[PDB]
Amino acid sequence: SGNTGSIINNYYMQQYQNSMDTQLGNDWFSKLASSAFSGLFGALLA
Amino acid sequence: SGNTGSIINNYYMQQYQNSMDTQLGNDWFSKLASSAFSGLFGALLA
Amino acid sequence: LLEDRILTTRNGHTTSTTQSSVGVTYGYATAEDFVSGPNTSGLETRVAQAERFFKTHLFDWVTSDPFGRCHLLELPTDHKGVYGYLTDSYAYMRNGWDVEVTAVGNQFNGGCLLVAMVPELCSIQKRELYQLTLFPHQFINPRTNMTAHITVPFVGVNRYDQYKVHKPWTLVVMVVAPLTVNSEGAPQIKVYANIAPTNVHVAGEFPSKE
Amino acid sequence: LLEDRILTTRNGHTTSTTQSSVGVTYGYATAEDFVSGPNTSGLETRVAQAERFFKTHLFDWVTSDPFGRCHLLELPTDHKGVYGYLTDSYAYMRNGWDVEVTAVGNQFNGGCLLVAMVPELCSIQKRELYQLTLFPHQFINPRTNMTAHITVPFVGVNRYDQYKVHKPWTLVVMVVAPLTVNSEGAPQIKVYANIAPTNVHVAGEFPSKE
Amino acid sequence: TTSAGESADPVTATVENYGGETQVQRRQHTDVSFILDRFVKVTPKDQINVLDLMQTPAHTLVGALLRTATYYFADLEVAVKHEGNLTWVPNGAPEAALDNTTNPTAYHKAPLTRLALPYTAPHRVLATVYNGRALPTSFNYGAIKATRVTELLYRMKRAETYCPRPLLAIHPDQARHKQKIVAP
Amino acid sequence: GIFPVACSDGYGGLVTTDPKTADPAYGKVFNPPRNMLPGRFTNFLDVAEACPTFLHFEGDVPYVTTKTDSDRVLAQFDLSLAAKHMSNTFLAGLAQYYTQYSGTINLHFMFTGPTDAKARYMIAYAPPGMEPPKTPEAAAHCIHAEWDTGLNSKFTFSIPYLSAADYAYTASDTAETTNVQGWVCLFQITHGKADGDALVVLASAGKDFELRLPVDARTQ
Repeated sequence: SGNTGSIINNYYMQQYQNSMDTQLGNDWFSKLASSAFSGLFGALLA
Repeated sequence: SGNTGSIINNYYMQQYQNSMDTQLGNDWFSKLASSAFSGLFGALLA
Repeated sequence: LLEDRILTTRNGHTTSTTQSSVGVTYGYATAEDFVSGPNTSGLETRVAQAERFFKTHLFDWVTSDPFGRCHLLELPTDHKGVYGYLTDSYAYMRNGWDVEVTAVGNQFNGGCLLVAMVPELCSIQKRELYQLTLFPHQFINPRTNMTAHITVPFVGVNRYDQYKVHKPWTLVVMVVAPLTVNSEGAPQIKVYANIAPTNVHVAGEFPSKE
Repeated sequence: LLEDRILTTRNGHTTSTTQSSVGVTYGYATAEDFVSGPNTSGLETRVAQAERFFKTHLFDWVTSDPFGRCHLLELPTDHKGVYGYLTDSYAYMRNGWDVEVTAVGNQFNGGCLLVAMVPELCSIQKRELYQLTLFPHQFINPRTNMTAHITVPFVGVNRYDQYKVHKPWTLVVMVVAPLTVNSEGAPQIKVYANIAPTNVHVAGEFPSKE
Repeated sequence: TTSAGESADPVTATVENYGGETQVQRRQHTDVSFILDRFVKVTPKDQINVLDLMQTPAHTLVGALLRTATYYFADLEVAVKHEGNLTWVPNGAPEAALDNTTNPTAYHKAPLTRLALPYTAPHRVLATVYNGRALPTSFNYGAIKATRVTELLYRMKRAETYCPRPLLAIHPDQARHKQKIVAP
Repeated sequence: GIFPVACSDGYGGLVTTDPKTADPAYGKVFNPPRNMLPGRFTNFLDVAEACPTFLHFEGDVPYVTTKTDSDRVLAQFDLSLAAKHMSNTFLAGLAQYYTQYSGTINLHFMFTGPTDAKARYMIAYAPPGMEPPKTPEAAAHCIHAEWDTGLNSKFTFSIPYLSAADYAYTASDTAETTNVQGWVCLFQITHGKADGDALVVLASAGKDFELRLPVDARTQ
């Protein structure tokens, strides 16, 4: 999450360091990045 | 690398102590050292 | 606005693109005469480094500009870069001018230039000008194309041609149909020329400027 | 006169068509955050009835009109029909503005407006105006498109957003390139905007005007 | 790499095109979670200081990057070079709530205070810009007070924004902004 | 030699919640027995939920008497814990200690009058954005319900958890006079020789109820 290179369980329990992200029931920017064509709208020569 | 006689993983993670040497694709002075003949250009006697 | 046709042609690092494409045409050849000849006795090498595009100016196709103005451009010709230094450090060699000719106005004018790439020559009879339709050549018209392009082979009289004093290739564009600005058409079309020397190898070598 | 591209988009009973299509683009999302949240405790329902198109006017892209005029249009906004009555009889809800933006001149002009659909805000730095290229947005140019279109998701800060006093969605079109009537081009382009609120559900309810 | 432009579908291009090869970049550093975990020393305005973020200098790394992505979530790791006993108090909790030792009332040592801080907003997410200088009273990560606080730093944690914003910098003047680097 | 150590600054300076435990210095103590001891419990939203309380009121009495005019509204106030009637109740006599909450709370009704006193009441619940009614007619447009005295007396209505954020505060300000959670309001239809009767309303935690973020701050 940035700079956490501790080899231990950072001692203090899981439900203690940070606050647990309850669920319900690059995410997207990587989705529209990994899809850019380097092709050619004609046909390469030489 | 000089004087590192620690029995642990020096705590702080691998990608943290030193900067990782990315590859690509005595090294040599030992190569031209380990090849010096103590022979004789004639023939030993006695 | 059609069948749709585009195209980019890479030569070394230089790459001309276009949209009013029309295609191309190679004439006479499509290959190259075994450039591993006797006269070069193995003493010839490939230098596909200077193989690429350089710019030079043709005339300016103007309304008046009669039915004949065919600004010539010899090939070889003055080279301020690679291929030129090569000809100054070498005697014998041979290539093949790519040539991708443009002439910008817009899709509203009238008239046509006649692009052609012909070999050994000296000068042409007007009465003959009615047959460029015999050597590697293209036809320009702003209602279909903005670009020409025609890629020429090697002819020379020999396998490995010398250029200090000889230029086998010449490029002409006689105005077949005069230009008409018209109602809303463009004002003038400066015929620009983009060339490139291909599949070329050298043999020979002189001392130095010193 | 091309690869050819048309398209009609139905929302309820309202259906915008176009021919200079270019496509679209959804940004940030493409979905919607599970609108079966805790705060609405099952007390939320689907009212896809008011889900459709309504018209509102943007500025008038005029030749002078500087490189910045970006007529804003907050979304939500005044509704003389359904969706509006809904916001007056409700506190908590959430949707997703479709938005199919037109701007009629013809295929002869110059310049471009920059269409974008950005969330929570207050006001923007001119120096920042060089990066609408970061939020759901389109680009207009009469030489390819007459329509824009970009369909926005739900962002809000919460699952079920209240609009009596808050408007997460704003719509701007800064003039990136000034307009040029030209020789035979059109005279002026009034940028019209067609919007529609989608996948929306309510929760909550007040007494009555009485 | 030509294409249609009034469509704005991402249409990049790369080396190969006219020549050259393309490499294996190691952007580890431009990793949003990575370069937001490293403390920002904002002015601890007196004693009763609110764990806000738009208080921070909108020009610092963790500040700037902060002001570039509308939405966001993360936790907190603070620092308090100070006097007395830092008695933090949750979000929503009455201003006055921060005083009773029973509350997390830390006891001074030498010299600041390093503690962990949950993200405690009633909203599933927070933001640096609420269209609703004028941003919400639930937008605070708790609130501290001691009896004199001299250093206020906020190491944001387990970072993760959403949506983007405009990134600009130091308006040069000579098409190339000159400023002394680190020389031998 | 010995294992080196980084006497790290800032880690360990007494915290009124510190996770770790202190040192024991007596040990080996066997206590008495705590077997099945009466009415234990271990959660305050367990007894809150499990044993409701009546509400303080105008005057102080918990009940309420049937209006015999057009003024029907039997109740009405800020839907939040600050609610004076609640501020004393069991659920309110604690939400003090927790900055936020979510969930549902309940309002139990009862009659006490004669059998010759048949009566009808109402329960409206409006939200933030408008001011509460005063006419069940205008009110019948919120999320409500109607009932009338019978054989069984009691009745407990659960009021909905509605708010932008899944949460919101228990405290309040003179900024929130528009309340982020609504103005629940009870009324009175019609009745019979059932004027001046007692309709006492109590309050428990519904099942949806939840409470979090401990905050202690001077309260008597």
